[PDB]
Amino acid sequence: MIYLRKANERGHANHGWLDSWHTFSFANYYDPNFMGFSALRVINDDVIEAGQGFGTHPHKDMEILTYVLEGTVEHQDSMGNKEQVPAGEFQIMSAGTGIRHSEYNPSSTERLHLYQIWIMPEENGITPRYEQRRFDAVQGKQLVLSPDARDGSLKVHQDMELYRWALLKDEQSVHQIAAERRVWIQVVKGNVTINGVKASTSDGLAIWDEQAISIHADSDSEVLLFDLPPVHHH
Repeated sequence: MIYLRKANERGHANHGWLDSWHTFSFANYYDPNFMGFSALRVINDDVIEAGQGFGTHPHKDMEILTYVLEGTVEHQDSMGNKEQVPAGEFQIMSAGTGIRHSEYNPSSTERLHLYQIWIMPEENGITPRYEQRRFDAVQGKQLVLSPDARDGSLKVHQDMELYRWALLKDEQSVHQIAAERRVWIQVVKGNVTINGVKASTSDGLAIWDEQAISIHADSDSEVLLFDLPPVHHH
């Protein structure tokens, strides 16, 4: 089973200050097939105007991950947590029992482009936490999130692993995967072929009932590989 979630068929809302593409049903947007893939519930491709952002709002039981692609984002939460995340970096927050936060573009002249990812925690009512990490760039398979925070990855309260995979043109690799585990691949940029399916910038791929993920880069690319726990008519 392999399904392509085309970039142009994503939900879309443009409020001027924010332009967002939704991979899965979000708020008032509903997609009968893409309701949420395993523990992966939200993937919003957001572009925010200089000086704008999301005012303070509450969250409960949910792991919120942010990946900045361009510009800078300023985080503030119902705590003392203040932080600026530049392009290329990640940040993660566990809403746990409850929490409020805001995110805005501190630049007074440059836009902000980021991915807002929501992961359902396998454990509910945990304690609120905020972490940020600066990984050292390097063309390879880098671990970003892990249940145990192994190999320099950030901890995530869910039986899932997230990799940032940078591939040069004509490069190729493989990722095992056992049991009834599922995989979501989001192409941040570039053109790749995965298990016989071509995908380009902003495309997503749902895969399951497979034991190996074969990836070939048709051009320099970068993908996020979500290795999700076992569990729509694609």
